Amino acid sequence: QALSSFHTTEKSGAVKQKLGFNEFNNLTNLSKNKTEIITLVSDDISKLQS
Amino acid sequence: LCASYEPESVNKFKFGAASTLKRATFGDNKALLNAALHKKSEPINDNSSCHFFSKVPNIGTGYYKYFIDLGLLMRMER
Amino acid sequence: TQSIHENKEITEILPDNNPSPPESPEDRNDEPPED
Amino acid sequence: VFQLVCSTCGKDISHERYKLIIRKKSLKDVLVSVKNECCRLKLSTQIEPQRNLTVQPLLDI
Amino acid sequence: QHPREENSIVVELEPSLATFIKQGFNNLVKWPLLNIGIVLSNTSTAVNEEWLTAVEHIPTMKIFYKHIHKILTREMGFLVYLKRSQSERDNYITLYDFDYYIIDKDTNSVTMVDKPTELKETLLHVFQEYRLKSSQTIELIAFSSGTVINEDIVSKLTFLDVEVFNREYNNVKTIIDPDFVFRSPFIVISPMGKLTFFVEVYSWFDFKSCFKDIIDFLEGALIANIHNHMIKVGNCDETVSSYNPESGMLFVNDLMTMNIVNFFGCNSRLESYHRFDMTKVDVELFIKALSDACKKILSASNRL
Amino acid sequence: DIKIISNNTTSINLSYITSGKNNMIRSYIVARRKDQTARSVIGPSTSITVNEVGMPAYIRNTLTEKIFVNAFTVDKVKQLLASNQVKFYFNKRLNQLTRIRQGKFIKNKIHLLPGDWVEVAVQEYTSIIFGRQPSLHRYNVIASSIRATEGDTIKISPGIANSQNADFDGDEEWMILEQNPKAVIEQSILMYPTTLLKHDIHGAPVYGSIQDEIVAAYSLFRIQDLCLDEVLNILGKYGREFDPKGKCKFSGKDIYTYLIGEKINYPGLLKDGEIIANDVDSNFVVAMRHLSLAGLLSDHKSNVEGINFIIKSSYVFKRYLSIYGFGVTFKDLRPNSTFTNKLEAINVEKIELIKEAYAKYLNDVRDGKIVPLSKALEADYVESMLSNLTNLNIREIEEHMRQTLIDDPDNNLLKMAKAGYKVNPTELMYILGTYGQQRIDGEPAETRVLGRVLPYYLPDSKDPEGRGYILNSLTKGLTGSQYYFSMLVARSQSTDIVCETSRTGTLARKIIKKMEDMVVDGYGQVVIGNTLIKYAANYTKILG
Amino acid sequence: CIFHTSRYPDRDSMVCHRILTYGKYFETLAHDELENYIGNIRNDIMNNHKNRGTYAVNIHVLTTPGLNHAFSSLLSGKFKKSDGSYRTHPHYSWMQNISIPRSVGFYPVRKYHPSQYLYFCSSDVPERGPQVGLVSQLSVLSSITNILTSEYLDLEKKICEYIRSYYKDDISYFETGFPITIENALVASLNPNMICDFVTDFRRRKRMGFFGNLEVGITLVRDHMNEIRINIGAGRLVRPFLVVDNGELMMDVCPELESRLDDMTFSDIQKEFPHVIEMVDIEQFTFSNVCESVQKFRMMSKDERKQYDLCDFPAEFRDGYVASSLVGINHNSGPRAILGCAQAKQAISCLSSDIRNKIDNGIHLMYPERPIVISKALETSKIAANCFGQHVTIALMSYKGINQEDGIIIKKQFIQRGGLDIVTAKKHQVEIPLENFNNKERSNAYSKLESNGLVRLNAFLESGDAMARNISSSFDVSEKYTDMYKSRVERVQVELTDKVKVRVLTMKERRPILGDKFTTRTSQKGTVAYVADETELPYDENGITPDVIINSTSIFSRKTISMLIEVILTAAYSAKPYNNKGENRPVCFPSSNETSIDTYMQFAKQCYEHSNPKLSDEELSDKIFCEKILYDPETDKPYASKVFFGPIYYLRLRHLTQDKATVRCRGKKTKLIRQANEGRKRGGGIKFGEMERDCLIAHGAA
Amino acid sequence: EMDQRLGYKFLVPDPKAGVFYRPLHFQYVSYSNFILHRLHEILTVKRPLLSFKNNTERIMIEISNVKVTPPDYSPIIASIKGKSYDALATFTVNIFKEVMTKEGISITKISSYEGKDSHLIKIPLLIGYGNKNPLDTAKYLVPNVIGGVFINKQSVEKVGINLVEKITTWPKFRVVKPNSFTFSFSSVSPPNVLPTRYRHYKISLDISQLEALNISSTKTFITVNIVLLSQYLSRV
Ligand SMILES: [Mg+2]
Ligand SMILES: [Zn+2]
Repeated sequence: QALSSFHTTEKSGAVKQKLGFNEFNNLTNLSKNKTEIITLVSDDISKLQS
Repeated sequence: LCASYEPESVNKFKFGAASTLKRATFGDNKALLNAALHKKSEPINDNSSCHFFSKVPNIGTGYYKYFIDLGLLMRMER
Repeated sequence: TQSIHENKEITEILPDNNPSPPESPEDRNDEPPED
Repeated sequence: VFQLVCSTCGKDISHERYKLIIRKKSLKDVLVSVKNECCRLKLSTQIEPQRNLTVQPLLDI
Repeated sequence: QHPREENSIVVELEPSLATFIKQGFNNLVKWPLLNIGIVLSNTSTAVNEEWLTAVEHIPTMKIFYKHIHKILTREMGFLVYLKRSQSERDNYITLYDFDYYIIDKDTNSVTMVDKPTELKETLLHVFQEYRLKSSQTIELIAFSSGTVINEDIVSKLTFLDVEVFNREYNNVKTIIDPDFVFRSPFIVISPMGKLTFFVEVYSWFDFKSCFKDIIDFLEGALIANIHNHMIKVGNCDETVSSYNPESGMLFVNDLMTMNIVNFFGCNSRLESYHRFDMTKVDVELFIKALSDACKKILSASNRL
Repeated sequence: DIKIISNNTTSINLSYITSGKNNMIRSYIVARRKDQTARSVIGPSTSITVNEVGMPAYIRNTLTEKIFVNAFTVDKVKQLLASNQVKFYFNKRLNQLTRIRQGKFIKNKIHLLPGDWVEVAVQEYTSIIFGRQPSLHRYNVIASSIRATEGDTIKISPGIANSQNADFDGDEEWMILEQNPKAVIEQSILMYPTTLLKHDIHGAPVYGSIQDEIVAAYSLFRIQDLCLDEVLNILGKYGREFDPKGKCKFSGKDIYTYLIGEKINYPGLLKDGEIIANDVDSNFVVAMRHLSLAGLLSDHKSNVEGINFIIKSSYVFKRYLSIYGFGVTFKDLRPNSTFTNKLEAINVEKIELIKEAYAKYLNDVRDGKIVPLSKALEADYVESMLSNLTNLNIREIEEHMRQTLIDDPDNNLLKMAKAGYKVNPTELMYILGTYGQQRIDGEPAETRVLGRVLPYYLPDSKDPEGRGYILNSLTKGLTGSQYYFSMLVARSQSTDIVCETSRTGTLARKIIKKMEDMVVDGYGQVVIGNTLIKYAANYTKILG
Repeated sequence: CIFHTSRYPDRDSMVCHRILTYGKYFETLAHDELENYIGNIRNDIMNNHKNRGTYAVNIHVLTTPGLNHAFSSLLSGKFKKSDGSYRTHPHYSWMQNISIPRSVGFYPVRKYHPSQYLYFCSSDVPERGPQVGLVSQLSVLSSITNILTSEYLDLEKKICEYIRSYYKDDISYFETGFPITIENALVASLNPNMICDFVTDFRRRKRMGFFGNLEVGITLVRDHMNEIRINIGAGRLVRPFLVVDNGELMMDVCPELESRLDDMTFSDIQKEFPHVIEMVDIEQFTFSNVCESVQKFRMMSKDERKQYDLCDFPAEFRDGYVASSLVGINHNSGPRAILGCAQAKQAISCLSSDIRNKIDNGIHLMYPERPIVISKALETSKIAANCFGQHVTIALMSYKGINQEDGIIIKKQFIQRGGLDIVTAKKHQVEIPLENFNNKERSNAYSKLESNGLVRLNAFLESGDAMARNISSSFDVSEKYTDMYKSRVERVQVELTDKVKVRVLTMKERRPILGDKFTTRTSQKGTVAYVADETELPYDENGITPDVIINSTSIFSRKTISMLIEVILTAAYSAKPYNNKGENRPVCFPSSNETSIDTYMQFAKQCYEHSNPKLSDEELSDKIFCEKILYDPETDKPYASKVFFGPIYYLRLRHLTQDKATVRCRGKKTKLIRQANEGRKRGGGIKFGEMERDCLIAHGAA
Repeated sequence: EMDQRLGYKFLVPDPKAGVFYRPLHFQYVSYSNFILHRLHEILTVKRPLLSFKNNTERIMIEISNVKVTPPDYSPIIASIKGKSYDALATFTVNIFKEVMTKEGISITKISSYEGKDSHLIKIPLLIGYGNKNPLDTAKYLVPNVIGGVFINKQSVEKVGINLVEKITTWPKFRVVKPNSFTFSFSSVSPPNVLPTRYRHYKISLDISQLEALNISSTKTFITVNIVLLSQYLSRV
């Protein structure tokens, strides 16, 4: 997949987890002391708005 | 990765009881010296250890142990 | 093309071009410090 | 200006080659009697390379 | 008119018979190439290989046109000899500068043949500027594909220096390929039973006689081959064409069988089974058709 | 160890053995150079099946194979010695190797006791290990039967090309020959291609047809009015057992039914051994696909049947190609200049409309009529307009394809499109339509000096064409600046490819080393060392 | 730049760099060595005075300047911290003599910066290796400036005099003006209200030769940096541009030029028609407004025209000389262009006029042909007159499913007659102690040796032969020929001294065989997969069988459209290859075409109509599109549809099978570890890597 | 189509301006400028080496009589025989003490050397167009030869590329860290100043410390506030 340019980069306005080799390497390394992408889901939108 | 009680990276042999020759083949460059210092005694089961000493890996056909039964041959007479 | 069991399709990832096999190898203070 | 036949169909093109290179006739007049595409291209685009004389002797001590 | 003119001869026949004649011509009519080449002296601006490959494909049939039959049966051979140096005027090499010898191949006689004057207007090589001080010369000899080089033939080369020939031949002999090398004298096709010959007519000799000799040779060889054709009537071994009466099935795996059975109503390819009745095959009818076709070919050629 | 005090990494000392990537262990213990090896360029052959490999003469005359001396083979060895065919002799009781010459040795030096062996020229149908590099997965290294061939290239069947990622533009492959009896048995059974038919994880076959064969398949299933002779001409050497039950006209469906010599049902594809789908496409006859007929045959009986179907179907496909031919011409792509001119005019109008809309908005903002947008939002609006134009071109190409299929049903290019091989509306859009927006890192090129990219545009230019939107098609021909943007994309791709080639190997080696010692124990459990990883191997205790 | 970083010239920009040519290497080395020489002399004199008296200068220090070693090291490939300045010339092509001297390297940046456009070729760059994105190629219209010291001084003096004379009252602002610099030397500060005039009046004077040099660069930076920069130094890139003066294209207001252009040279145009062409360097270009083409200029309103300073030349002048070998590269994908540039240098050509004299490695084409579908650059550089291929007939079809995955079918009679035949030449060299050369003992390796201990002329060497007698004293220790094919001894040269030095030149002709590599000018490369006999090939109604068969699917899956066009044009040339005056007439199909396909079709139609005035519409269409009905040789029946069939210029690459073959049975070992040795020329083995080991463990074969 | 003709006109040879082969012309001149002119200027020096007393007792070294000559054989002879293709350069050196006297100048020779007959310097020679070198003004051109190569000691042909200079013409900007920037540039003497002198300056700015906006170098200049330096230099 890396050598045939299967994945194409995209621009986004919100935090996303990326695709491709780099993300897999990051996952395997398990480096500490970094920011993590916390997701919050609900059905009452006030709790998210705050 | 979560075989122990805590996650473990793929760059380090931290919780797994890897052999000294396994570490050396992985690329440690100092495992042998530490083993000498700590006086470690190890068995020979890994693929790396078996390759070092010219033994058959415990993989596939080599996963078993073979004998030869001489009972029938010794029951024949010329 | 047609679709029969599209929910179990398998995608092909094979580069069209690959690199050919490798062949046998065969003071005036006049530069910036570059800190 | 060296091969005596067409490399594609094997026809004989030596007479036209003489008519072109030595008598220096027009390419049109030369090709008047050649029909196959390969032969026309060969008679129009083939050259003898530029080369110097050979240094002699070939074995020198 | 021109020294050389391109012409076509066209005849209409049964598709299978036309294909049979075309493939027979392409298989049995072989003109030998001058591929046994030795360069004795080369102080020109071209390497040995260029001279040799250029000379291997000299169109010799327009010089030896009086000995077509024996050359085709391989009872006779030929050779060419060149020796040419730079000069002030006419600083180039034509096909008139060679010498052409016919080899009897029975008594190993080597006899010189006549040269047409038209050959003076052909081109092979153009020398560089003429310098009297330096040397610029070429000398070489070439034999046709079937010749065998032994002392018997070499003793007959009275126009050479034998020692130089021996040395140079011992130098080159290891790269000369051992098998027979030939060419097809003209082009023959048959798109849909329309048999066409693409040929070249030269000014200094009659083309009809040469065409007749080639056609007679071909007809004789084809008739003999047809007479010596046998189809195995056992089981199928997937190697040769055969017939199974138990199932009544013919396995076609060669060209002559294909052409004949198609002549008698089949539609076969070259590795295939077909339900064919072998009693419909009548060799004498096929031979009569072949003879009539050859007569028609000669009639067509006569009206050029 | 000089590095304790100094910082130079070139001096030789004891630690040099374990310096870095060039250890002694990882360059001479788990790897080495061998004696019975060869390497050469590869090529295709139609006389070789997936089980066999063709060997050049210059290799056959150098490599040698071992014959052991025992009660079964002693007389043959004596005969070989008599015929001057033995090249080496090994005396096991002295551990002594002798180079048996050709009339330049002794016959008495040979005594042929049991346990000795002799080495002769390699013989046909001997299994040899061979492969291609880089060896990314199991199928790059396999053991196949030797067949004599011509030339100086190693000949392979095109049926295994994908499993190795190989082609014939200059690739090379390597060969090794191990003749220990245990290794011989294991090569004959475990590494035989017929045993590797189904992929380990997803289970699809790893061998199949390629390129023009696909089209042939698609065409063969559609031919309608054939007499018996034409059917047999197609079938070739497999037509002996064909049964013309009572018919006089045959279809391609009849041929496919004959090839599938089984009465099996599978929802979708088959019913009573007959194809009930509308057409035959790449998913049917190509490797790694989810609808392969060889896969169904293997599931029904065994891998032998699958390999047989692959070989036979490839044979008949190539006979169809030999009989009917196949070729794409220029008149298939651009018969005349009507459609291209129409689409060109459409593009020329639409781009100008977009520019006028943008200019109107800019002029309104430049005066006190509306508050301007953010940079991101403005970019988004412009991008949306350009994407709408690109989709308009896509729809035009699709409609043209449909209409051409109606008017000219025998279009080779549309045959390739239908069969499922490399042709689709997007590629045709590039060739005949528009080239579209060029992006780096998901965004157009950045401005650099005067708020622009090239000096062909004014400072602070807002023109979209000046930031990488290409209007022309390949048939029309790109201009200089459009060409710049295209080459920007291409060269960035190549550089990224080189860097990723560097990194992926390191990660792959680390992963392989980590998981290498995880196996299935004697009770169908997955364990590593002395720890239990999983109770049931594949959740089923069945082969994956 | 602190506040607007993106608008300030980046460090990788070509705006802020200059380039070294051949002369500058030697100049710098001479400078350094002279300084070291004088320093050593000073140290020696100081030491002698310290120890002895009278200030005596030791000899042997003022006789070794040290330049010889510096120049030798330079030619070896060492120059400060760079190691690519010079190299041994690999004699692959005749065009390499142009390609290598015109390259520019950068220190280790791999992205395609916008400032390299129009001055370097866009497509000619390395595609793999460590040099990826670090070597660029000049365009055909680019160059690098030179200037002498005296000329430098005269030009600078003239510029200063002009500035100080014509603007006496308005060059002393210093607070709200534009500083004027000459080679970064501030010499004045101009009144802002007069900047534009100063530049315009300046440039006009530059074009008339008022300063004695037509390559002076003047840049007007105005974003907010507000500077006027004048450059005269050497090492700058310069191109000719068309001039736009006050919203007016000068080329269009010079009627006499069209009539007189035929008999004038470039400098004559500059001298007699100034203001039509201006020589502009890269920095000045980056800050100007340039119209992309004349046609686009003529479509603008006068108000729009008034904003532009220059107008550019057609696109075919933005390619290198290597890229000019290809055809219509702008009708294909870019990666194909990169590959085509990479392989065009590996095609075999008429390498040297001294084929029989020079003792060197090389490969030579035997019966060359001159291409006739070309660009002007290929004609002026002489790349076309030295040939790199031959015209062959091709058919685009599938042949029995054999020609797959880039394999090709080739005809046997075409190879026999000399088709794409080459000769490879190699150089061998040995040094022998005199006693061993004269030693008197016949080993089996000395079969080709004459009585004088030297190999015989015109003999063929084998894989175990020696070229000169070398006996160590009763043992033979001579080196051996180690190629799997034979070669003919063409030349032998010997030098007698304390030692004996022997050099030998050998040649071998190599007709195509299985595995040999060919390609077209659109990057369609393939190896030989089958050698078909003339009687096993499809033929047309004229009895012509193709010399090469290539699978058609790759043409449309890779989108190499130009290839098709090439064939059509070539066919047209064969129908009518001469002007209305009867002179040979090549067809211009430049890379970066810019001409319409319809015009090419019309030209081809006219050619055919001239050839055969009586053709039906269907026949004319078939000829124009190069379509024919082909027949099966086995059955003599047509195929289903028509095939693409025609002539094309075809190339042979230098990758040959027998140069890559290798095999080992038994041999030497490495002493320390006792394993097989390495080196194809030393009979080494193939390495069994640990990835193969992983694969074998994946099979379960312990 | 006039622009196409004008473009073509630049690619053809231009005998009036001495351009016989455009593609490599700029290289030929680049060498003809060095071997003929710049070498003489670099070598011909007259400089003090040591000084004593007070500018009245100093040793002087002078170099003069620079001559360069080409070989006596064609490059083909060099290739065949195995020789090398180099030009020979020779010069004379004088070392002498000078004492300043009210009567004028006092000269006392100490040493002098010459290389009239010696391989004092061997400079590789460029083959050039037509197998023709700048030193030899012959009148025969070998056709189909464009040159551009050198022949080294071992009779091996060499070829080289162009390289980008390390000294830029615009100052380099760099973000040392958040709100801390640097700006470095260089100064070099004009061509006609032998030996050439170099200086490398850096300006450092930091938002947190605006009183330390400082220009500096390494052991060649003081660390001073740039505004005050400009005040000193321009008196404003
Ligand atoms: Mg490849
Ligand atoms: Zn021809």
